[PDB]
Amino acid sequence: ALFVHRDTPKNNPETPFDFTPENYKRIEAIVKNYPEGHKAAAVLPVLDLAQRQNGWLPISAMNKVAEILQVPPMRVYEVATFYTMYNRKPVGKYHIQVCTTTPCMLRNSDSILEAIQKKLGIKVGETTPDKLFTLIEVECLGACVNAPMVQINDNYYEDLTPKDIEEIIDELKAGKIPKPGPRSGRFSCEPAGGLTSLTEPPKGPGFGVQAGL
Amino acid sequence: SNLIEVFVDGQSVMVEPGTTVLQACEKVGMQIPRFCYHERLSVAGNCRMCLVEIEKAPKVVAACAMPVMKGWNILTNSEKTKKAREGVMEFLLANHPLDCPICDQGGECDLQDQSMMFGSDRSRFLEGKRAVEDKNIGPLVKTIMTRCIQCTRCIRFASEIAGVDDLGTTGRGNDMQVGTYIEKMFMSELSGNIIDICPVGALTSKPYAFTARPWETRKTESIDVMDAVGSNIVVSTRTGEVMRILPRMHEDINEEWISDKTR
Amino acid sequence: PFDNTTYKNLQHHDYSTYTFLDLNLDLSKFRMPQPSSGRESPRH
Amino acid sequence: KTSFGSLKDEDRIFTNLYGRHDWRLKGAQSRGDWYKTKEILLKGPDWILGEVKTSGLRGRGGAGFPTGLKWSFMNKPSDGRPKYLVVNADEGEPGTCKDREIIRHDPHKLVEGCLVGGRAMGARAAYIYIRGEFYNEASNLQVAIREAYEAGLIGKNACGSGYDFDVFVVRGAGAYICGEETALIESIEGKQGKPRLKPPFPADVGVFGCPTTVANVETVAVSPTICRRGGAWFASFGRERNSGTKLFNISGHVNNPCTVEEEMSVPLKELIEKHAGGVTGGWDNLLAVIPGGSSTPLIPKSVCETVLMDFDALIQAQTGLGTAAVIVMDRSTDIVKAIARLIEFYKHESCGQCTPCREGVDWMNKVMARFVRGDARPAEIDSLWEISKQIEGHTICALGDGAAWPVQGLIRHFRPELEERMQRFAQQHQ
Ligand SMILES: Cc1cc2nc3c(=O)[nH]c(=O)nc-3n(C[C@H](O)[C@H](O)[C@H](O)COP(=O)(O)O)c2cc1C
Ligand code: SF4
Ligand code: SF4
Ligand code: SF4
Ligand code: FES
Ligand code: FES
Ligand SMILES: [K+]
Repeated sequence: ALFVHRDTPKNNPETPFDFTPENYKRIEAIVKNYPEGHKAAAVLPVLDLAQRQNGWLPISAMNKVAEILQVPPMRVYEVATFYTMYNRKPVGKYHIQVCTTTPCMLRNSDSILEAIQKKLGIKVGETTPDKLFTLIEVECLGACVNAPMVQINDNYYEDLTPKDIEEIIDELKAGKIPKPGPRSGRFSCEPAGGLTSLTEPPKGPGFGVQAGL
Repeated sequence: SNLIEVFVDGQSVMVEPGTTVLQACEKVGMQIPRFCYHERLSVAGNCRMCLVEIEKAPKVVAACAMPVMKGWNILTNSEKTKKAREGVMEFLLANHPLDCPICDQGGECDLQDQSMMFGSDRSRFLEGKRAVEDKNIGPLVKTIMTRCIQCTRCIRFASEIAGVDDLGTTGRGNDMQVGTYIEKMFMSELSGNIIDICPVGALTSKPYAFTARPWETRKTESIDVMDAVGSNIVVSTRTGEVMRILPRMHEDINEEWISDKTR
Repeated sequence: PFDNTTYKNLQHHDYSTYTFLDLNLDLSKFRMPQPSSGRESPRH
Repeated sequence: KTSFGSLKDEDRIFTNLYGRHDWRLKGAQSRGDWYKTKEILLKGPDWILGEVKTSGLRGRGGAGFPTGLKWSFMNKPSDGRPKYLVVNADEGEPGTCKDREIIRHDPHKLVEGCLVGGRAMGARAAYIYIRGEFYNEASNLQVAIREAYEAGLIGKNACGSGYDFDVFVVRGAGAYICGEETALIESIEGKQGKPRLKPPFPADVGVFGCPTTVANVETVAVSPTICRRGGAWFASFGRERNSGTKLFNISGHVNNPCTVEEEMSVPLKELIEKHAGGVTGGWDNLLAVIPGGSSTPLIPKSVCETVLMDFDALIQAQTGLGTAAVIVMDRSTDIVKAIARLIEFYKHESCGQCTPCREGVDWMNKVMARFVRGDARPAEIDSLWEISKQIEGHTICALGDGAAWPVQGLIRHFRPELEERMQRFAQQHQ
């Protein structure tokens, strides 16, 4: 929750970080996406790649990203503290992100937050003592008609009730992986009482095309 | 030539293309209130104190960054220009600490002076203020980041003039903090000039700290001898004793900077 | 046949943590050479 | 046409909106995408920009600027620097979840829109700035872009027209301010997503200092359909200067929260009662509706009875159309708590660059948090009005406007609820 750093014995500039060689080839592919002379444009994807490899960002992933892109380390520290996905503390293995903005709050995301809390025994911001779950409270995740919903490390679990999210936490404690979708009957975003549109077969190529084209 | 004509409060003035609104008002002798604009740094546009009305335009423009068009009438003393200035001064003083008596910037503060000139005279702020953790950047610059008004003259100085690239903003929103993010010791040869261009008491001189106060000092315009550049300096004395050294502007030598040995 | 009752986007149930980056690495060859500003960085 | 709405499936641009068909290339070609694309590319930039100007397309991002007039700012001879189309796929707006549906379910339509819109402005490549939380959607779009490269549709000699056009995907990292066009440009360049001042406009100095148009997913994805079906077809829908179809997100307190495509100038009551299954508890249970996502001011049930869901009817209704993300609120809602949670969003999603939003959105969060409990006096309502008017029109970008407008809508339509909240606070805590 702090935006200054202090060198702890588990987070210091001599904490061992290095990319795997297949991640060096991934960083080559990332840096080739941007124009020559603008290698600093790959600060966000390579830092996300370092977080995906390591689970979180020590201050050696930031220094390695500054070392392999030839940018100042302060200009990587700015990006790492600005964006709210870069975990500068070690988070749990399943990082649960409950949305509590107004379209999810109106559809009772507080009951889901309370269900996750009394299932895990933690509160907002805490990590479980076995380092499996970190429950934080996030802003709008962009799945608003599927409210209420959480995100667990990559995956959107949508249309949730307390029973649905407790079943998800059960099968995440069981070592399995759940299916990322709406936990009600519907599939992605349609009206739940059947399709109110797009029931007819779509037309295909050549339909309605103007002349001379 | 290709000089275009702009009007500043009706007064006609011929400016070069690419001239900002602030420089157009300067050419008729009106100094627009600024906090993040500095004529030797890059333009930031992020304090919004220079907001001025152009007439027949339903929006104030940031005069430090806005290039003039032909035939603009700049209204530096209009009603909504003054409302913009009072609002921005209100937001700057919303979270600013009540530290003026214990502050070395008191009496020589931009925030005090153009709060007296352009701000309102009382507060509507009824909440708790933020308080920022203090940083440590060496034995020269006393750092009290609660007074920081986030104008980024730090960062533009250390980036473009000192060439160090080690100050920056961490965080986001009202919790945005200026610093090095680590326990780093900002020791340049020009590092004491961030005390000059900080408009507030956030970066003060640690050797000078608490000893004097600007209204009681005598300004003796003198010359550096610590090298062969010959930087023009002000030797401020108080009751027969030298208190600190400040630069003089001299465009051909030291433009308005001095080194840390000099300072 | 025409089907409208199944959800055809079932491929993202198998995406790993490196799916995006491996697709970038696979697309690294299909692209045009990037334009250069003439210098190596704006600090060069 | 005096009555709008009731849009048929032959006129829906976004077929396979619901994921009910194959999103891949063999599905997208069988629904109409990538048809006669070489003939669109070979008719030049000016024909395509004329078909976008004639169609009356406005920007779907929330500003609503005329899209053909916007894209013709790039229709200018090169000066050595490349040109870049940039697709705004951030979509951090509360209520808004439609570009997720376009990218997740119709990705080749977005790729063909990138190709057509980049040919129209002479762009070298396309950088799609997708939301970093949309990881499955990003890999979904990446499989589609690999399918469009391997079919020769983009890349070297795109669609066989002698045009070289790359399409990139840049993932964000969790900041709502990176949906603003200049801050998105700053985030592609590898910095903090902090907006630029204008001038320079992105068509002069944009991403990497090149000429650049930033455009929404939806206004890019409809452009091949506007080219194929014609501009007059797309301009036959909605009112004049409000032309076309639109994805509407109805969420909140409705029975069936949904993404739906619908004609532009549809009534809001018809949209809710036709595609969403009504307000929970009937239309008489309606309290307020935020019409277009969080940046637009709310309008109460008396305004929502006859309002039309395009730009002009909502601007005259002292609100905005925005992203057209309909948040529906019933009479069982603490509306001051909802607007306070929305202002809490706007201070946790604000890049902190300039003074009015950085200081005043936090100070509005503090005043709204006291208004929820009632720990206030009725002079502070007008005080909060003047604070919101000091933020509006004074910031660098429009997150200050978008954080001032909900406060203004709440005060303007619900001053009595604030007053009775505070006076019952006074008569039970003193
Ligand atoms: C705070 C803020 C957030 C924005 N977020 C988005 C967004 O998520 N998606 C989007 O398309 N436009 C967003 N915009 C609007 C863009 O600035 C811009 O208008 C748009 O992306 C491109 O123009 P267009 O509407 O013609 O597509 C946002 C604007 C602001 C001020
Ligand atoms: S910096 Fe200026 S306004 Fe702030 S406490 Fe010091 S003298 Fe007062
Ligand atoms: S410390 Fe001073 S110069 Fe630096 S950003 Fe803050 S107010 Fe500006
Ligand atoms: S309005 Fe808010 S989010 Fe935008 S540049 Fe200013 S402080 Fe940043
Ligand atoms: S409000 Fe929770 S996802 Fe948008
Ligand atoms: S002086 Fe122009 S905005 Fe700071
Ligand atoms: K100072």
